[PDB]
Amino acid sequence: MKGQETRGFQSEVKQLLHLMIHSLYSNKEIFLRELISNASDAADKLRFRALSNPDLYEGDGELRVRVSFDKDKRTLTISDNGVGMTRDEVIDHLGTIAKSGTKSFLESLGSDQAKDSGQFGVGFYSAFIVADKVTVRTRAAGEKPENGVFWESAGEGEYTVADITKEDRGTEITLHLREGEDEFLDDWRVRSIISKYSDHIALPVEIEKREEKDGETVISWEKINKAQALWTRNKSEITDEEYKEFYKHIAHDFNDPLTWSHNRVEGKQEYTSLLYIPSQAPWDMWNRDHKHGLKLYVQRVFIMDDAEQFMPNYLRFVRGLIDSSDLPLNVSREILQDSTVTRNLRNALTKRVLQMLEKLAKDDAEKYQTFWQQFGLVLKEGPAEDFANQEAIAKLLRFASTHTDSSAQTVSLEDYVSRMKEGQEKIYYITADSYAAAKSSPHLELLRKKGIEVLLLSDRIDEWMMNYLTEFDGKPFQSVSKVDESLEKLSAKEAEKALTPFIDRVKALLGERVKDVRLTHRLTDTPAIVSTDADEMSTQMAKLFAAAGQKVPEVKYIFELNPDHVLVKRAADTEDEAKFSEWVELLLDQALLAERGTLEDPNLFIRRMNQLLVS
Amino acid sequence: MKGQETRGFQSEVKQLLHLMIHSLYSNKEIFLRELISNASDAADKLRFRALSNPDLYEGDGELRVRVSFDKDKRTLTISDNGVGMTRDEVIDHLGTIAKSGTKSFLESLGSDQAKDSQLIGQFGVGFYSAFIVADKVTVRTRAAGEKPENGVFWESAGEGEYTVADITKEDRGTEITLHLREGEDEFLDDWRVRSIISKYSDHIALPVEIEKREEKDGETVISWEKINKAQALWTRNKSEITDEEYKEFYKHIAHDFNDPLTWSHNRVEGKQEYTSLLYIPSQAPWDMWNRDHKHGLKLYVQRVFIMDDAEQFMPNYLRFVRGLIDSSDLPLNVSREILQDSTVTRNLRNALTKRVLQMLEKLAKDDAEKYQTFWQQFGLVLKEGPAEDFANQEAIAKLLRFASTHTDSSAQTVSLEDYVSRMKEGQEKIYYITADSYAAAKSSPHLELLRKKGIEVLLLSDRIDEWMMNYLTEFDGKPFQSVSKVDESLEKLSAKEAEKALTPFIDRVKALLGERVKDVRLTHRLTDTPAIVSTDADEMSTQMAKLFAAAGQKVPEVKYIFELNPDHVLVKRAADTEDEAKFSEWVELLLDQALLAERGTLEDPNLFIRRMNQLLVS
Ligand SMILES: Nc1ncnc2c1ncn2[C@@H]1O[C@@H](COP(=O)(O)OP(=O)(O)O)[C@@H](O)[C@H]1O
Ligand SMILES: Nc1ncnc2c1ncn2[C@@H]1O[C@@H](COP(=O)(O)OP(=O)(O)O)[C@@H](O)[C@H]1O
Repeated sequence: MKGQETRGFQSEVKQLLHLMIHSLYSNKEIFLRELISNASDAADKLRFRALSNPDLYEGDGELRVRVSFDKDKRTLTISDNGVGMTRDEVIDHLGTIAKSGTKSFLESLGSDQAKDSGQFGVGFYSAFIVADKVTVRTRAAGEKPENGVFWESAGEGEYTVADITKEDRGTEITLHLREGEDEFLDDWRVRSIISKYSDHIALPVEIEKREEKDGETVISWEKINKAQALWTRNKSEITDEEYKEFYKHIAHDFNDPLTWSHNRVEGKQEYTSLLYIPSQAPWDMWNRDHKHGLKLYVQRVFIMDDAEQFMPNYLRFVRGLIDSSDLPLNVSREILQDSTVTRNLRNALTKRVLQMLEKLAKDDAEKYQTFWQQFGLVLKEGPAEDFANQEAIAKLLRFASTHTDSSAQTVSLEDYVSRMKEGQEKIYYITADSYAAAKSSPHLELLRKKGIEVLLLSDRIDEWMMNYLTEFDGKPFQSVSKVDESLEKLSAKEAEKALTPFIDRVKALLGERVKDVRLTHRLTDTPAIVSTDADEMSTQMAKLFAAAGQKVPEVKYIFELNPDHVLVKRAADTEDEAKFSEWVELLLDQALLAERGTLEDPNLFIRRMNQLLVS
Repeated sequence: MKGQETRGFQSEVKQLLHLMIHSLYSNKEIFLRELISNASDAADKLRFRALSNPDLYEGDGELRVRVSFDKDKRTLTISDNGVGMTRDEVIDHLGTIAKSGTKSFLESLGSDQAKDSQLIGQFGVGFYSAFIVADKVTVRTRAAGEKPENGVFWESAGEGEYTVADITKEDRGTEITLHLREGEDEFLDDWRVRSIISKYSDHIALPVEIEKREEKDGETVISWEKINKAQALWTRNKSEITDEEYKEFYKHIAHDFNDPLTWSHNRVEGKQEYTSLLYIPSQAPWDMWNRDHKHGLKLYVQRVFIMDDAEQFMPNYLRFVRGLIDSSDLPLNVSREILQDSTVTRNLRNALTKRVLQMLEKLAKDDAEKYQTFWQQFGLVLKEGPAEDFANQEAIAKLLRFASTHTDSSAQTVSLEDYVSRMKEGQEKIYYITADSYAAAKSSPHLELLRKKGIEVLLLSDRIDEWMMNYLTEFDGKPFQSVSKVDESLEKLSAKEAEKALTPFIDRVKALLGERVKDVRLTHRLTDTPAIVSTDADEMSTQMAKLFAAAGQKVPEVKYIFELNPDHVLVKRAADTEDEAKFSEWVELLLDQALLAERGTLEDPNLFIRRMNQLLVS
């Protein structure tokens, strides 16, 4: 009680209050609606101020208003851990009364309504309709605990204000009840009153429950809005069917979910989250910015159907709903996109989703396959679009490769390294327009012969993904379509040779069309085969430019020939200039079609071969 | 004045009105705001009722409220072609007074406010405001739909008694004639009235027109002048705007910075009523090919903004069209939902689609240079049209453009007209090839004969073409046929000297292959291609199969018809060889050879090659 002060006005102010407050005499019970409300606005206000300077919570997350009693000293004590008032605030609000109150009262005065008639609303001072001493202790978030404020009043023209201390933020309204009004010590009656409000109110209202049992008299706090909330009953009450049914409902889909993660986070930010992974990518999947899924609730209340915001694009299949508290109701997409809390909440959830997937892949690779069937093409965005997890994503990735004679893709990157052979340092992949070309490329035949596992990438986004996905578990990625100096020496030497003459003859004949001509011990039954390395525009990269419809960039190709194949030698020998020309030409076109895939003239190659057969 | 009747309900009602109406005495001018408003709600109400039963307009589109005078009989006549009242309506509204008026007046009564001073300028009376400056209000009105004889008359002195009578007026709406009071000559000044009304007109919903006369050209004219002018670059008619002005505009309302290739800006009076301005961009933006999101059309209502961007007034195959349409008589407050419930949408859409297509046709008459740039940018979209909007499949197909034999540039510039134009005598059909790429098209086996005789063939290389054709059936009397399907029309179409017949050969291939090819034949598709494979017979065509492939379903079985060229080396040379293994190798090489040239993306270039390998090795 330091710095005490009585501010203590007069005359028929003393009277005026014994007027208005008494006007409410018909529906006294109002004073609850009014006080409970104030406690709401308190919290939500604090919530909002905590979108920013995070430490405004001082740790304690749960915001609640608690109604307690004393059938002894006959007190009814409403208290909230809201934002609370400072000293000035106190004296300027509690100090005065209710601007809207007096106002609508005054302009009401003297009208038939006014004179001959419960129609009204005073404010905070409503309390004095059932109290004869209102005693406020409070301290406002942020302020050192010593900056508390005391406010007693008789509900006349004079109140007392004093600096106190309380090591626990919020507002403690202690009503000293009047003779007669014992009706408001019935924790029931209070309950039943407040219940009508609590479906507009913004806050947990907890009521003191003194129930005696075991001989020992316990006091619980009973939240009077239990909340019909299938994402509230913890993971040990719910049926797998219950979950399934739920997702069904809030998805307008009717297949079962493949899996779900439903958790509850206390602490920094505070929220109950439930997420599903569907089994059937809907229609909209690959259209529009419209991403749906996440329903955002605030305080077990509905805000918006659907924010794409708490989900990164490469998981825009995730359905479900997150239910925040400590996110201020009234929030909307804009407001979120201005706060940081969004950034954080997003990231956390992304973790939760990825985990949920990892586990699905441990526990039911049957179902999980069905997942990757449905969504893999989306998850393959991930690596380009959230480096912070490029690991825990890549694991989730799945591929088709050499050691699997099936279009379907089921190869884990783990499953790759696992059955890697001793000494093998790199992870090899081919990138073609189609599974076909992949499985059956010239670049394949050696590795496929030695048995080495090659990866079969047939989706256009792959030619994208790789550029970012660099290296898994210590083993970097390399591509068969790019002849390296590592495989350049993999066993083959007993009796060498040299077939220079016509290779310089091919070099001369072609000119700049191919950047180089060589032999290569890529001893596939394939005669000729064309590559490009040297940090130049790779072949599918070109096709990618084609596919986004820009000028297909020039390819610097490296013609390679197979010294151990019929047609290689047989053309190599012929000494007719016209015939030979026809032959090396047939060989190149042959290799081209096998690389550039969609050969921009299958006829032309054919026609050259036609003549080579005709004449 | 048929069926006349004087009703009145009395007492200190006669007095009560000389109370409230007189409460407004401070700001008499109010009676304008009030009447003008009523005329607004009138129109907009009618507008809304005309989202449905279309004929509610009786033709006449422009909705306006007109203030006229008479410095003679001292009348001020406000009139609207709004929705108007029926008889019951009259007696139930005009008949009584003002519910909100009396109400807020009553609960006001006896309070300090009420008592003192000119606070009496608080208790807002309604229609009856008129009697604050009138001493005789005379209403003639008839409500949309009702036969013109169901008009209603309503005179009143502004006491407790009004007269109502059935009259007739062959012109919908509400005619409020105020008989002005001694003193209040202030409201015959067409100016003062104007200047008053101007403050309102920025919330009002309607054209307010004032009677503006001048003895000019010797003669005294009466022009109706509108109060607001509207800063509206789509209002000044086509004879008051700069090509730069237009260009700048599109730029702005597109967030694009290239110039438009063309525009159509017109004004429709009549059934539905609206000023439309549309542009054809020069650069298809990013979003072009993937969004449940069209943009472009900005919908204004009464020179007011409604929504940025509707996709209901444009069909998909023109979703590049940018611009804005400005309806009147589309009821403001309308939104996508409401439109998609009305029919007016259906109609408005269709009309615009016409206007767009026309705008294009003309572009193709008057600057084929630019138009090419158009088709470069948007053709792939316009090629949806034929499958989408049968009602114009003509005026679309003309706009279509292709590459064909009688050019050898990848670029496509051939009008269908340009095709038939240089068709040869007797040639009845229009031929096309459908390949994965310009290459294959230009250089297909099916080509070489037609290309030799000189006959123009169409080179379709985009995947949607294999779609479009199925619907685009026949242009200007000449049906479409495809080279990839050997018909019995070209089957008989030059220099045939020595003739005979092979049979051991053809039947030996038939036996060797079995069911793999449905038939084996010769064909005078004579040219430097040996073997070539087709199918006809109303069976699954080749690209149709590829289309199933491309939507990723089980690639349906193709019933192929092997054909051979009796006049080519390799044809004969394999034909003669009598070794069973060698010959097998040869007919096999011939088939694989033809396959790759049809099925294009040959699902094993190696396999064909390997067969040829052996045919060269051993
Ligand atoms: N539990 C509370 N926590 C923080 N401020 C409160 C609390 N209860 C009342 N207040 C403050 O007092 C109110 C304003 O005072 P006033 O305008 O005089 O009307 P009244 O005091 O009746 O609500 C609220 O606006 C709020 O700022
Ligand atoms: N020009 C008008 N056209 C159609 N109805 C009108 C017109 N002017 C007044 N009304 C009708 O009369 C009004 C209702 O009457 P009422 O409730 O007694 O108040 P007031 O007559 O003063 O507007 C409007 O709601 C409207 O329906």
